[PDB]
Amino acid sequence: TALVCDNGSGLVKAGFAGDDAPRAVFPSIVGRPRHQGVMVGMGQKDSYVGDEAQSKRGILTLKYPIEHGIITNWDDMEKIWHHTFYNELRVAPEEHPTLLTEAPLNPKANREKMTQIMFETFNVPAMYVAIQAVLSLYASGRTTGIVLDSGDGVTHNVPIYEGYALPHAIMRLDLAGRDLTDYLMKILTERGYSFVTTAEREIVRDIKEKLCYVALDFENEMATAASSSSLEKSYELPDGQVITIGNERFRCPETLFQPSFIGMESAGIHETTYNSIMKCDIDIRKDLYANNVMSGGTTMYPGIADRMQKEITALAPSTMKIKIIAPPERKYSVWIGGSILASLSTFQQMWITKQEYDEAGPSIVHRKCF
Amino acid sequence: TALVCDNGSGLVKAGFAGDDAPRAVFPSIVGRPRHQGVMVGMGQKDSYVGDEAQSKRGILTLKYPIEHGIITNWDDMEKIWHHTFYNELRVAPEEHPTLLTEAPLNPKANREKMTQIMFETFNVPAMYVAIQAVLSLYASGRTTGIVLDSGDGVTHNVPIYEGYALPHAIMRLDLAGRDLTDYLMKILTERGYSFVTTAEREIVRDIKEKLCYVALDFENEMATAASSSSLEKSYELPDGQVITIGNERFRCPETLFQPSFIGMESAGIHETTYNSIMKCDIDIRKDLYANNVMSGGTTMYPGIADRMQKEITALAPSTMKIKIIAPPERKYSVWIGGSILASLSTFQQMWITKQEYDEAGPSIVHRKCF
Amino acid sequence: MESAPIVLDNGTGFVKVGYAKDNFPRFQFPSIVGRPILRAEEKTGNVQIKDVMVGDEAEAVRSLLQVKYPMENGIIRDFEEMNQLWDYTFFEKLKIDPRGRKILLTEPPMNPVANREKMCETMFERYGFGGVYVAIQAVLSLYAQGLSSGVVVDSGDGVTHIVPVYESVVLNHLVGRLDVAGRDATRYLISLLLRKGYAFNRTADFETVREMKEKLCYVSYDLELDHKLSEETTVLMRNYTLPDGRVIKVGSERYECPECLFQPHLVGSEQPGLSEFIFDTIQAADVDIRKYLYRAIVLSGGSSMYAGLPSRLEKEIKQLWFERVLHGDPARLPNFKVKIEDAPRRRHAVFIGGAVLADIMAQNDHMWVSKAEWEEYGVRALDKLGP
Amino acid sequence: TFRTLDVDSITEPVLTEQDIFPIRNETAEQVQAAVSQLIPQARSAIQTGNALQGLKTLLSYVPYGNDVQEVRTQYLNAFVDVLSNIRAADIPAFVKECSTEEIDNIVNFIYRGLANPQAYNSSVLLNWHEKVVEISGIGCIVRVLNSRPDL
Ligand SMILES: Nc1ncnc2c1ncn2[C@@H]1O[C@H](COP(=O)(O)OP(=O)(O)OP(=O)(O)O)[C@@H](O)[C@H]1O
Ligand SMILES: Nc1ncnc2c1ncn2[C@@H]1O[C@H](COP(=O)(O)OP(=O)(O)O)[C@@H](O)[C@H]1O
Ligand SMILES: Nc1ncnc2c1ncn2[C@@H]1O[C@H](COP(=O)(O)OP(=O)(O)O)[C@@H](O)[C@H]1O
Ligand SMILES: [Mg+2]
Ligand SMILES: [Mg+2]
Ligand SMILES: [Mg+2]
Repeated sequence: TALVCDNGSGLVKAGFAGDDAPRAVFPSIVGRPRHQGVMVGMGQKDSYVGDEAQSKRGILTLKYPIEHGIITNWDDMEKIWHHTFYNELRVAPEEHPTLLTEAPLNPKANREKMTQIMFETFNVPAMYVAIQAVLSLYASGRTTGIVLDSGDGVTHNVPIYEGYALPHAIMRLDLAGRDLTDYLMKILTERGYSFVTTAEREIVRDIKEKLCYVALDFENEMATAASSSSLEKSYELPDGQVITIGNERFRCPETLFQPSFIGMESAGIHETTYNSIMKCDIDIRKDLYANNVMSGGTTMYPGIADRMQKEITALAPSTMKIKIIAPPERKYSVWIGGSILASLSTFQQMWITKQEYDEAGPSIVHRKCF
Repeated sequence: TALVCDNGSGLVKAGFAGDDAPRAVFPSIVGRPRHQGVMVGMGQKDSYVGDEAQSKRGILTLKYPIEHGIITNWDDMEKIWHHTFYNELRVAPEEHPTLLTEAPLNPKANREKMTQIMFETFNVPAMYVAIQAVLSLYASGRTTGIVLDSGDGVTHNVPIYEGYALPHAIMRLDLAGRDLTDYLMKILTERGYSFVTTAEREIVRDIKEKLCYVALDFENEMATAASSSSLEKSYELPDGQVITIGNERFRCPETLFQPSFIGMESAGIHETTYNSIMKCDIDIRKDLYANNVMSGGTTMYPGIADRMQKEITALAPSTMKIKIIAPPERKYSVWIGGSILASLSTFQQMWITKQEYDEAGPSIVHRKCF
Repeated sequence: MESAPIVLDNGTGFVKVGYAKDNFPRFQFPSIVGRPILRAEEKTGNVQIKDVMVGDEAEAVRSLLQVKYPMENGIIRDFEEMNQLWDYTFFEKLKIDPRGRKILLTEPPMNPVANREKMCETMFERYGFGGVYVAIQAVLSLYAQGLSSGVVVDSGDGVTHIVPVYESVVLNHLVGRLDVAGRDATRYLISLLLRKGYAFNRTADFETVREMKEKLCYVSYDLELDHKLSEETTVLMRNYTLPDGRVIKVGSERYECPECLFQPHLVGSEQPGLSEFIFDTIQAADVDIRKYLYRAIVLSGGSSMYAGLPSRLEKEIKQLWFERVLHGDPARLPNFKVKIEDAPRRRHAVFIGGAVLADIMAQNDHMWVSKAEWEEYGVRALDKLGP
Repeated sequence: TFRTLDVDSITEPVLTEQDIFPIRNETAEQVQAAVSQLIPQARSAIQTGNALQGLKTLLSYVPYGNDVQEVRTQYLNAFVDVLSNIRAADIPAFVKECSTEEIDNIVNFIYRGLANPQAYNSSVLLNWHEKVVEISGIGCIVRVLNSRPDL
């Protein structure tokens, strides 16, 4: 056996290698009680994790211990790690080799401390810690292609050719589902719906997961919404009130194609796919327009693949075929690729392990994890 | 002359462009009698507004048609606007173009109905609806700053640089003088004083305006209040009854820096201002620290600028030069700024005229106004 | 009897007293103190009146007494008379020596601090209790339900107060007082009967109209229907015989008296009534917990006991959500679930919940404020008793 | 204000009369035909001077329903016309030979007659009421109080 997880910026997902889906999947959250007053004869935790924090949330401050794919609260990550091991998977981590993940172009200390606490606090025999896009090329029978991932807190483009990564062309964008949730929270204020509390971020995230879509032609869709109510829909709040939503349900996702909507002076989602293909070498680029995969939960919107198709068709030379690849397992494909890599017939020798880590320290991880 | 009307959430302020103070300033209140027992023919009527509602308040139920910067009662807001024009300014509004004020991140229907009533009921030649915080900047003789406006119902931060606003970095908090008056009515119960009528709310607002102050260091003022009556003060009720107030003088304003005192999950005004400048780009982050403009009557407390300075300098890096810009006229700065703006030569082409309203309907306000 | 913690609901209208694990008050009696009077009234050698007479000894004999109440609106107005209630409670009701005992006391959520301070001082320095705990009355009424969430509304003689609780966290910013309760309803019944030419101005007659109200008043479910039964019919008319033997006729006053809970303007208050005070409180809670507060609106205290009050309250909250949330659209009203919890024992839910909580903390000696802790910290020893 | 909004009428639907009384197992045109066969017999029995047999035949079936007021009022016109043509000396001998169900139908339809004096002669209906209650007792009125509302 081996244990694999995407230590997600907003959604932890975890399980054993060679399973076809993660057995645990829960919010990347630690919650703490917001009010001082209690029924003194009754028990409360100091703090709460995952689905327990998410369901308790009406009395809690909710903190994500990861922001933009960077571990920001190490003291809370030890709790969500402990929750994956001792509450969700119900393992003894001292018996299992482990596979973790991170985004490319991350802080070097992030890779170090997640190496350090796994050995010194969870006692694991071994681990590895892979690039999320490099895992996401597995779970498609593939060795060449460009992978676009959008999780909760990070978007990134990674070109791969024949099993070789091209780090000159790899690039990361600090927009994903967190920023799209914040921007939905903002543009619903325009209807007079106020969402402010850390708990209300989650019901806005649920509206974003259920109601939103990418418009194929934004100016014409915006004029369709201005002329007709026929694209408006309803959501039911947890108190039983009903919320109507219209042009804001496609203005939110379109922020990937226009980052200027959140004041970000940066290139759009199609422009970063095109610019990273155009930054690849002159021959190996020639099928990336025909071999481009979407991954991570922010790529789940209806219409996003059909939008990506027309946008890179408008940018690229028409001399060659243009597609998009968008599996229904999009939101798990990072973990499915980890489940494959941790069960691959050449990989059982590849881990960082105590016999080397006990003298090299956490400075070992950069020597074989890319 | 153009009119300038500040649609204050607790206090209406009205006058003529090019004047250097409001001609009229009065409570944004409509009062109705709480008794059916009457004198026949005796100057006695279904509603009172402004200074009649305050001077008659013991026999009235008072309600503000604005809560948290949003007009919640349109039938009584039109009485307040009628009173500004025909009774306070003593003008026919159909002769004078009117500058109006609005809070950022309001419902768009608030600004639509506000342009609709002005043309469809007050017959104005032209009108405009500026965000309050840019007017407070123009009142202070500068084109760079971060404006902390704090009125009766709202407090908000607008970063602005070289005359360009940064709308992604705007912050809004539904906590100001209404919530501080509520919390003072609450904590005065601990002294044994019961204030529960909408008239006693106006007595407790006067206690708050006369005697409350911001502690420079709160837990030291708490230890000082526990040690001596030198911190305590006396207040003359309208009854001739004498009230004594102590740590309630600074526990009331501390809510502005600690919203959790009223159960509200928020950053205080220091952290809100810091996160607003920290959401602007790094070259602008050098300058707005030297230009924290304070505005509105809830920024008027004794000690607030010095403690706002000692808090914001603990969050900012130690190399920064920080200034809090807190004029003695700050109560009126959004009106004084509107009086300047409505007097500018280049502003006269950017009013909304009655002609372009008839050609477009009330949705024109979103293409003409920020 | 037992070495258990004593529990004392020293309420504004009635004292209730007993011990941890008691399923009901061991004693309950009026929180009244009497002084000897003569009043152009009946006298006999078959009784003797002492210079202070209190509780049941006063209430059975009140024609002979100047009746006074040591409490009003949930606060002690006179500690010299409250000392006479506490002497009676311990020394001749319970027949106990307080020395070194632990006692659980109760008060409403927004009192002056001087009330709790001088009450705890009295327990340590008149009676010599070894420890004290002071509990918020409405959180005890939730312990009696065996329940960890819901909005609990307690209406007694002095104050009506509301405490939202979710998942055992008490929502302290949402707690409130409606300063209308059983004494305001009794003063209003005196005012309504005065329009019919009756008079009840003697201090002994306040307990007479309290018993009349408590027997004959009810909450109208539908005001225009009770006004129709009142103005078109004689069916609401009822006779009451006073302890004098005098007979009085009462009609509309039976529904018009307790209506001051649902319409406080009838007693001169500007506050919203029960349904609108409860609705404004739940509707101020966070979106994720409003359903759990509506599904458990827990009634408590004697002024919750009027016939039809649960029915009127449930209706009037459905009706207020229909106005202020649905704006008069019927289509979603069946989906709104509210449940008033209206137990038979609910007049005593504060005592019954105090007898539960006092058992939960009986062995946890650190949970109580100690006499040894009071004598070194003074009033700062009470900072243990929540925020 | 909220006090006057009827929530009960939509949150707790009350019992209907067809929840208390079973539905009529015949269609409107089926009962209208069945009465239209009887009214000509009831009219014909007056012309032969056999108005007692006119009632005994008319009373063999009764229309009911809120969908049949036209044929219920035609049946009531025939019933009051038949009762007006029976001699007052024949009533005691006829009432004692009616079944409890025929008596229940007579006392029900004299009650429908007494409700509309501008159409129907109350003087003969009150004479029939006196004799039917004298011979069959109070319980026949108790059965009318308890009877179906669409009779
Ligand atoms: N059946 C009833 N109908 C109406 N009123 C009632 C009924 N039973 C009790 N009351 C009233 O309730 C009040 C006493 O209730 P309770 O014991 O809960 O008050 P308390 O605890 O002493 O007062 P408080 O909690 O405000 O300090 C009296 O006004 C009494 O007349
Ligand atoms: N159906 C969906 N449509 C749009 N967004 C979705 C959908 N399902 C989930 N999401 C988004 O997925 C994001 C999380 O993606 P995920 O792959 O789980 O990121 P991570 O694992 O790195 O934390 C959330 O921000 C959420 O808003
Ligand atoms: N000197 C003062 N100290 C503290 N609070 C003040 C002072 N002067 C006025 N206020 C508060 O100012 C608030 C009104 O401010 P204002 O800027 O006029 O608000 P608004 O424009 O939104 O109506 C009131 O809540 C009042 O209590
Ligand atoms: Mg992930
Ligand atoms: Mg203002
Ligand atoms: Mg009580």
